[PDB]
Amino acid sequence: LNSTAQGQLKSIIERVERLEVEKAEIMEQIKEVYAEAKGNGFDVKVLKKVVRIRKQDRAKRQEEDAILDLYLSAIGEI
Amino acid sequence: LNSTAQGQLKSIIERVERLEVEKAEIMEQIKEVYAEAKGNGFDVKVLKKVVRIRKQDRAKRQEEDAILDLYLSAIGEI
Amino acid sequence: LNSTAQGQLKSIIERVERLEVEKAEIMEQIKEVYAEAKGNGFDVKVLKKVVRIRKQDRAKRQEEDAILDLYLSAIGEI
Amino acid sequence: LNSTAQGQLKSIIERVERLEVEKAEIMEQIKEVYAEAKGNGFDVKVLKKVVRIRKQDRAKRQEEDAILDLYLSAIGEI
Repeated sequence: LNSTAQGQLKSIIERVERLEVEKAEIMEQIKEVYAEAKGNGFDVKVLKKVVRIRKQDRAKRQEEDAILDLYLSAIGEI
Repeated sequence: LNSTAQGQLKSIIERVERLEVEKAEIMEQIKEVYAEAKGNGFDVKVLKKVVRIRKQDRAKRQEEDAILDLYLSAIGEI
Repeated sequence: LNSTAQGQLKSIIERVERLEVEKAEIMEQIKEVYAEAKGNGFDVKVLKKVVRIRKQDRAKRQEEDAILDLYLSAIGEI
Repeated sequence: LNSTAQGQLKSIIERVERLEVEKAEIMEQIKEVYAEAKGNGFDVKVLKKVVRIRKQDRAKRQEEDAILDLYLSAIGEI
């Protein structure tokens, strides 16, 4: 690779790596919020599912939940 | 849950969700850098592996690579 | 690696690879059952979740579901 | 769901679950082979990578490896 290409490549890697640091920082801050939640007596596993489903299409989730319950009852789950 | 707990919970979710937005922003910026890389004629799949292995312990990676080559040759790969 | 070790290594790889073939065969049969399910008018995505949760500890799942609902209501989801 | 549908559904779940048992059995046998490998002085992590790459397109893997090395040298890795 020529001098120009080498320069570009170095810049690309440097820039991604700087952004990966920022991403790591934000992940640590998210951890810290859950750590505070745990210390205030909340269930972190459940909190994480709250955040997770609050990103899903709520109609689709409730639709799928209804079909799930229908199937569970049809196979005779008690 | 009482009023206090409700307040805490809302704050927790709000704060995580704000951080998830920031994380999404940073992921988009990482995509954009690779998009620029692609437009300058680089191999994005390979770039991503450069970044990935540049986070690993390089002694361990080279050690494992050596043992790999040893095993491949022992089973007669050509 | 000496002759003995080479023999062992070849046997190891051969045996794992034969088992991976069997695993692939079983995965294909699982796909086929869901294909039959789809052709009989069932919702395969939901079927897959039925199988998935039918492997979980049902007390823990229902416990977590209860706490989830409690949190969702506390943050005022409607 | 009517009687017919209930019957079909039960059959579907039963059949998938029987296949998941077989899959579990095969996974355990794969573990056992690696356990034997470990007891004969082999590096299981490396063995697993041997099996993994022996499923990839070897031209594509070597092509990507070459481009990788080219990029690593261009950014001045030592």
